[PDB]
Amino acid sequence: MRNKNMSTIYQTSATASAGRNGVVSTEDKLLELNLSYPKEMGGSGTATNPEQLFAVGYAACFSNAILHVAREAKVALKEAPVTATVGIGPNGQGGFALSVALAAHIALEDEQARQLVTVAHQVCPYSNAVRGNIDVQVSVNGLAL
Amino acid sequence: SNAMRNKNMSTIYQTSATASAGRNGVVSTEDKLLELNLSYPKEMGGSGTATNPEQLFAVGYAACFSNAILHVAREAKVALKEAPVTATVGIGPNGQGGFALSVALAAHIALEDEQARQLVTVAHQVCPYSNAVRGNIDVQVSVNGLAL
Repeated sequence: MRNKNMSTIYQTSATASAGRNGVVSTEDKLLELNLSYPKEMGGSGTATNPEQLFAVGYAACFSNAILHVAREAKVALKEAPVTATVGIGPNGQGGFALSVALAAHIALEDEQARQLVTVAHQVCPYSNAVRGNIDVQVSVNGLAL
Repeated sequence: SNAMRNKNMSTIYQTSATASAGRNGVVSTEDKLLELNLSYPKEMGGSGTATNPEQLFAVGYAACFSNAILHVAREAKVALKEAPVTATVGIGPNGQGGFALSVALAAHIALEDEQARQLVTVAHQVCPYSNAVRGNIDVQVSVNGLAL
């Protein structure tokens, strides 16, 4: 099954107590941030927020996954720029939902690029986490997957 | 998974970020509110000098879930001054050639027993990160040391 972490290779942890409006940090204090509401949600937009954090994390994870598959395919790829776009809105059941698009730009003939990025979307742990909940809109060199 | 409980019916807020990861990677939001360097952790072949997506997920989920608890408490007019949440995020191989995350959310709150179970249970239904991972990650939620 694509969901079971069968053996933990790396573990981290973080604590927050003021939700979207205060501090959050990894317990080892390696990553420490102030959070605030964006202007769109009535805030100052003076700091980051969980949607941005998810965008940054997923872009990074997906980029890493593409570079991983490239390595395994012995395809020299210097960079794998990924732009992640994350939205939030109400789900109509009283909760909230995320929407995600991922746009990868890769220096390979398009069918080869599609093959790499398609495999990467299978192996990426953020993709595995959200599969079936978020229909992630993935494109490669401007073409929809 | 439940696609309907994760339908964004009207976007309140949208944001973008672009990563050129690997090592030594960088990632930035389009508005520059967040600019970070990236590293693989030492446990996964890297230098662990900068941040990584599991840290980013831990921070995001801890904050989102703390907020969800505060949100429901407010709706319930249950006085909470704060809602401490520790999110623990692990990564390892799945059986199929990819990787999967494990998540635990430990709330440490001034409310107890079945009232607390009820409140944090609602929070876990409302929280957008919880809706995003439902069924895929068996998120291990606890309140004051006790399973949800």
